[PDB]
Amino acid sequence: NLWVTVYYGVPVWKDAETTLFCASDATEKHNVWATHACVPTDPNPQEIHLENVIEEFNMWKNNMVEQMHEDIISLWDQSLKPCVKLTPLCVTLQCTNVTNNITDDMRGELKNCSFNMTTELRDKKQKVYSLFYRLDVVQIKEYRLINCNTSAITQACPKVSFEPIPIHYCAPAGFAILKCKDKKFNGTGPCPSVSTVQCTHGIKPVVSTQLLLNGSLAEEEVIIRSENITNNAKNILVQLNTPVQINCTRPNNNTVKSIRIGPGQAFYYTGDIIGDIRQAHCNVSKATWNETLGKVVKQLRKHFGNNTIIRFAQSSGGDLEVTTHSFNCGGEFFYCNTSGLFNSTWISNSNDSITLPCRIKQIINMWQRIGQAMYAPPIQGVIRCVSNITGLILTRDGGSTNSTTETFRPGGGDMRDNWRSELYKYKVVKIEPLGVAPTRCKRFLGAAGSTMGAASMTLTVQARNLLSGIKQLQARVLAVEHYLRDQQLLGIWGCSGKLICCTNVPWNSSWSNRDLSEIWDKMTWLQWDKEISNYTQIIYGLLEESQNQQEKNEQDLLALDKWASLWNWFDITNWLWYIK
Amino acid sequence: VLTQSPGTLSLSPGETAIISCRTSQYGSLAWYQQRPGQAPRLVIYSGSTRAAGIPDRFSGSRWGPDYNLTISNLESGDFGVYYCQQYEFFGQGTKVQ
Amino acid sequence: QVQLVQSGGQMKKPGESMRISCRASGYEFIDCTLNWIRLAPGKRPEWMGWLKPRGGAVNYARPLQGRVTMTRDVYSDTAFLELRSLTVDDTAVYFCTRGKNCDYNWDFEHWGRGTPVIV
Amino acid sequence: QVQLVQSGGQMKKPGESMRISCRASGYEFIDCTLNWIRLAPGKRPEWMGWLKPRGGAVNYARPLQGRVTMTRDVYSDTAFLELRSLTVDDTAVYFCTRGKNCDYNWDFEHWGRGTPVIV
Ligand SMILES: *[C@@H]1O[C@H](CO)[C@@H](O[C@@H]2O[C@H](CO)[C@@H](O[C@@H]3O[C@H](CO[C@H]4O[C@H](CO[C@H]5O[C@H](CO)[C@@H](O)[C@H](O)[C@@H]5O)[C@@H](O)[C@H](O)[C@@H]4O[C@H]4O[C@H](CO)[C@@H](O)[C@H](O)[C@@H]4O)[C@@H](O)[C@H](O[C@H]4O[C@H](CO)[C@@H](O)[C@H](O)[C@@H]4O)[C@@H]3O)[C@H](O)[C@H]2NC(C)=O)[C@H](O)[C@H]1NC(C)=O
Ligand SMILES: *[C@@H]1O[C@H](CO)[C@@H](O[C@@H]2O[C@H](CO)[C@@H](O[C@@H]3O[C@H](CO[C@H]4O[C@H](CO)[C@@H](O)[C@H](O)[C@@H]4O)[C@@H](O)[C@H](O[C@H]4O[C@H](CO)[C@@H](O)[C@H](O)[C@@H]4O)[C@@H]3O)[C@H](O)[C@H]2NC(C)=O)[C@H](O)[C@H]1NC(C)=O
Ligand SMILES: *[C@@H]1O[C@H](CO)[C@@H](O[C@@H]2O[C@H](CO)[C@@H](O[C@@H]3O[C@H](CO[C@H]4O[C@H](CO)[C@@H](O)[C@H](O)[C@@H]4O)[C@@H](O)[C@H](O)[C@@H]3O)[C@H](O)[C@H]2NC(C)=O)[C@H](O)[C@H]1NC(C)=O
Ligand SMILES: *[C@@H]1O[C@H](CO)[C@@H](O[C@@H]2O[C@H](CO)[C@@H](O)[C@H](O)[C@H]2NC(C)=O)[C@H](O)[C@H]1NC(C)=O
Ligand SMILES: *[C@@H]1O[C@H](CO)[C@@H](O[C@@H]2O[C@H](CO)[C@@H](O)[C@H](O)[C@H]2NC(C)=O)[C@H](O)[C@H]1NC(C)=O
Ligand SMILES: *[C@@H]1O[C@H](CO)[C@@H](O[C@@H]2O[C@H](CO)[C@@H](O)[C@H](O)[C@H]2NC(C)=O)[C@H](O)[C@H]1NC(C)=O
Ligand SMILES: *[C@@H]1O[C@H](CO)[C@@H](O)[C@H](O)[C@H]1NC(C)=O
Ligand SMILES: *[C@@H]1O[C@H](CO)[C@@H](O)[C@H](O)[C@H]1NC(C)=O
Ligand SMILES: *[C@@H]1O[C@H](CO)[C@@H](O)[C@H](O)[C@H]1NC(C)=O
Ligand SMILES: *[C@@H]1O[C@H](CO)[C@@H](O)[C@H](O)[C@H]1NC(C)=O
Ligand SMILES: *[C@@H]1O[C@H](CO)[C@@H](O)[C@H](O)[C@H]1NC(C)=O
Ligand SMILES: *[C@@H]1O[C@H](CO)[C@@H](O)[C@H](O)[C@H]1NC(C)=O
Ligand SMILES: *[C@@H]1O[C@H](CO)[C@@H](O)[C@H](O)[C@H]1NC(C)=O
Repeated sequence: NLWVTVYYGVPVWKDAETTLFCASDATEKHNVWATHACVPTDPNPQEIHLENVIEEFNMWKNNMVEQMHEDIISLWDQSLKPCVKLTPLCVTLQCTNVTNNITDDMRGELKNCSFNMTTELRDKKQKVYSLFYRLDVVQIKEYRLINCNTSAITQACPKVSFEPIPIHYCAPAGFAILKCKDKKFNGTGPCPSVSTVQCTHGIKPVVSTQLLLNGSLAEEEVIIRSENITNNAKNILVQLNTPVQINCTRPNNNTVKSIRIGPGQAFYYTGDIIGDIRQAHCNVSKATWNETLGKVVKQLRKHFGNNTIIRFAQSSGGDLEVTTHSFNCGGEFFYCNTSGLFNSTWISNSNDSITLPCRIKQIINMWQRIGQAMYAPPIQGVIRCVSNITGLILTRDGGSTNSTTETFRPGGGDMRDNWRSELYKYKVVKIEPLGVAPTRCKRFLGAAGSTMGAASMTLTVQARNLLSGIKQLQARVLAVEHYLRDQQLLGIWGCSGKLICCTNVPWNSSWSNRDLSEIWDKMTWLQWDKEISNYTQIIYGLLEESQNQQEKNEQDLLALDKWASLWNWFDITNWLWYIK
Repeated sequence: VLTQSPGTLSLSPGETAIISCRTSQYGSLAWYQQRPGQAPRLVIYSGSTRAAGIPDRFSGSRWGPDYNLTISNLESGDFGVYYCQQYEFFGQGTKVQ
Repeated sequence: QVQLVQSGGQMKKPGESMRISCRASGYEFIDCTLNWIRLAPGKRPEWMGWLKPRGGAVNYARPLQGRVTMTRDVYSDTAFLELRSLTVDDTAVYFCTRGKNCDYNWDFEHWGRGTPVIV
Repeated sequence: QVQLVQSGGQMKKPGESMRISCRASGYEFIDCTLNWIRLAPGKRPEWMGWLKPRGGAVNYARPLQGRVTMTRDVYSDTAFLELRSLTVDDTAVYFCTRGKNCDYNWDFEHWGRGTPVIV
């Protein structure tokens, strides 16, 4: 004879999305990428491994990536908003080729580009000579700026840097982030080993289009991530085992000067170039890249036919962001031509650097929004970077009929792929603490894979985590509302007290009987919740009716006034005179 | 990579049309209709799911790496050319007459 | 409400280049792909390529690489298909298409009027 | 990081005036008091004064009152120490100093390079 019992806090998961808040480890640093709305990080104090749990991870549909895209866009816009506008600078420029002193070819396509401009006093004007890159300037020799006819240009504030700073994403109270620690996790499937972690592993916001930079590296081998790799539209993300070191630089002294375009507004421009005019370049070691492409070819050959000829090639077309590797170095935006590193062909089976040309634009329209642009101020002196090419993004040229050759090209344009490469492991799971089980009474997040009864001994800890700008307030208010809903349901069932509560409702055979022997011995709470999920509303309603309405009526004023010596008069009759 | 049969299907009004499609790849198969002189329009996707505005008359179901399009009680708005589609790959098309 | 409007009626002789514009409306132009389809009488349909207008990323069908270009204007929501080195086998109706949704783009519910091209 | 940078090496005669700049960087210049210290062999360290470069408030030491002025340029983040009627006994090395934190002023943690002045 087993009847229903109600447990509060049993560990179970619902995959609902939610707003995840900041966690950034702690004056110069405050200028860049930090809104100081972000709490200091605890030193990874709670990483509770969960033993013998199989959770379905799908990197491709997780709300954390979209939330991070919105958050990084908002961070960028907030940084740009209190900075000088360059609407005064949309003027007619008389541009001339940079002075080589003879007819020598101009390198980088720098253009002298004088203009009239304004000053602090409204009446006066000040002729200004400023070298502008040709990609920034468009003809109308009369010349104008590229984005004048479409979008207003907001200068980045001069002191502000853009260097990536790690951001840890931590779920609110009532939701717990689950990390998949499995090596060789291709991103979409069951994860053999799961852990509960409060905060993600300090994801770095780094913006790079073709080749991911400074990301996290795989442990064992290259991993090829793609949903339906047969599909052409879906990008193939590649996580590399070994970093490939890219050494990038602009070799120009770049003498910078400033003018005041208005009251409290300043404009920073390239006054002059002291040294020789030289192209920007990025070096990648040829042997390292050859080995990396060999490893990537092996992992790609696994998915397609083993006989297939895998050929790489330059990007077919698009905007300069898509067509070329984009990235910032020391505050200067580089667009580097990757055709040198992707034109090999691999047929079925040293100390020289592949030098990639690079062109630098000052006017950046990143995130590909309509109607917005930013002027990156020039940076004085020679700039260098030593990035690690930790990941690649590829797309397969499709439409071929038969033939063993597969053409892979660099791809991009959508920056969600960059953050998918780092947030692949993480999932957000809601905690639905309430649960109902059979038992013969008849009156954080650890041990999830542990069988029932083991959970109850630690039950309290889950009940402790619950209950702990506009979206954060909404998150907290919804956490409070969820807690009040759970407590109200617990009270309506008669279980005002938390923890174990026993209730007289007979365990119907219809409610997924299951034999009522292994249920409690050999089985964990999650598989139970999978079983009884459909019947839960009926159980809740029957609990409310049986041990709340009937219990109220049989413990209403009944027994409140108990004086009955002549009780059961319709039986006192039955042996009143019958004895006689 | 994929094909469909029969090439031409000569039926009268009120009869049921059956068109088979053989695929050599895993991937959801959609069926399109082309009225002569108009742009083609999707009639079903995912093998058996109908597009918006398509009547119950159109349906399809099959097992293995084959697909079937069944069209009961042919009407005047039928008698187009019917195309298989997999991941950016089409069949030669069946003309219903 | 999703609408794709094509300019057409062009006639070209072998060796000439050709351009088709496709104006898209009724939905956010940026976030959803476009595909180009070539339907000829008596031939199998040929898929020509896809274009992601957010970054303008383009994927051409392998038989037509080196001949086809696709570009786009986002301030006037237009997609331009340029085809070079026309031959007699390029006579067909050219369609600009978009999937049912922007996650699985191959379910082309939405098609343009169709641009006949005769060579 | 906190840095104070001075310009020095001034060579003056008796009776002339002198000006020493002190550029502050790293910390918010307008949220922390500066002090000016004088060091020399033989004689004790001497405090010249403190400067609060928000309101520009200044406090001078009694031996130097009427001879020493302090100014602040909040847009260049530059304090200035001007000394009049410079004489032989003012030959010394001058420091621009800041406390360890902006709550207690006399824990001079951040010192500049130093400004020699030879009369
Ligand atoms: C890209 O994304 C697509 C989806 O868009 C993914 O395609 C799907 O892939 C999965 C596998 O990942 C496919 O499931 C497998 O399909 C096999 C066949 O399933 C179809 O046929 C069976 C009947 O087959 C019997 O008869 C065959 C012919 O005699 C015989 O070969 C076979 O052995 C069987 O005897 C149907 O029951 C089933 O519903 C399915 O139907 C297909 O065709 C109909 C046509 O109307 C269509 O509606 C369906 O959508 C589908 O196209 C089969 O080999 C395999 O079975 C394996 O698993 C089962 C587990 O139960 C196990 O019992 C068995 O022993 C095998 O181990 C499995 O079911 C799925 O069908 C694909 N769906 C589509 C729409 O294409 C694709 O995987 C993905 N690519 C990548 C790389 O991720
Ligand atoms: C992937 O990750 C790599 C490795 O970290 C990054 O490479 C770093 O790049 C940044 C700039 O992008 C470098 O930091 C800058 O270095 C310059 C040199 O520093 C001088 O001063 C410091 C003082 O501590 C000395 O240690 C050093 O020897 C030099 O004398 C400076 O130009 C920068 O500081 C100046 O500008 C910044 C504005 O950002 C101000 O905050 C400073 O006050 C100052 O004015 C800055 O320090 C860094 O050194 C590089 N790391 C290396 C070589 O290991 C890649 O950028 C990253 N890739 C991508 C694509 O993001
Ligand atoms: C794609 O990979 C291909 C296979 O490696 C590369 O193709 C090779 O590219 C070279 C360089 O152009 C072709 O020409 C060779 O070049 C030199 C002579 O070049 C001289 O002139 C150039 C002027 O630009 C100058 O820069 C050089 O320093 C030299 O002074 C000779 O060694 C050869 O005879 C030859 O002509 C090769 O022909 C070509 N090989 C093949 C098999 O096609 C291609 O460069 C790669 N693309 C990218 C973008 O990296
Ligand atoms: C702003 O100006 C640019 C540059 O003129 C316009 O873009 C096109 O630029 C190409 C470059 O080859 C020219 O061939 C085209 O003629 C330009 N288009 C037009 C309509 O002239 C861009 O379209 C302009 N922006 C707006 C909103 O009109
Ligand atoms: C851009 O052109 C201006 C005007 O020709 C150059 O400015 C001149 O530079 C020379 C050499 O330094 C000076 O002697 C002249 O006095 C400057 N002229 C004016 C009107 O200021 C400028 O150098 C050019 N830009 C370069 C070389 O980058
Ligand atoms: C990136 O650099 C490569 C270097 O080869 C460029 O490739 C050339 O592209 C033009 C464009 O038509 C061709 O005419 C040349 O024949 C190509 N050269 C080779 C060796 O294939 C490529 O155009 C550059 N990309 C960009 C966006 O500037
Ligand atoms: C500048 O150089 C270009 C080649 O890049 C040349 O065509 C043009 O005529 C030059 N213009 C001037 C004004 O010298
Ligand atoms: C600047 O303004 C003056 C006003 O007289 C005008 O004559 C001149 O052409 C302008 N200069 C340039 C370089 O546009
Ligand atoms: C690899 O990804 C495929 C889809 O491409 C998925 O079906 C499969 O489960 C994954 N394999 C794992 C996690 O071992
Ligand atoms: C740029 O020129 C200045 C001129 O004073 C020089 O001091 C400096 O070293 C130069 N920069 C480089 C990177 O050589
Ligand atoms: C990049 O520069 C580092 C020093 O910063 C050097 O050790 C390394 O070999 C260089 N790598 C390449 C590929 O040039
Ligand atoms: C180096 O590159 C060549 C040409 O692409 C290739 O054949 C060879 O296998 C590569 N060697 C490696 C990966 O050791
Ligand atoms: C680049 O790679 C080296 C070698 O693995 C590694 O030690 C270093 O930390 C990497 N750099 C960054 C910025 O992660």
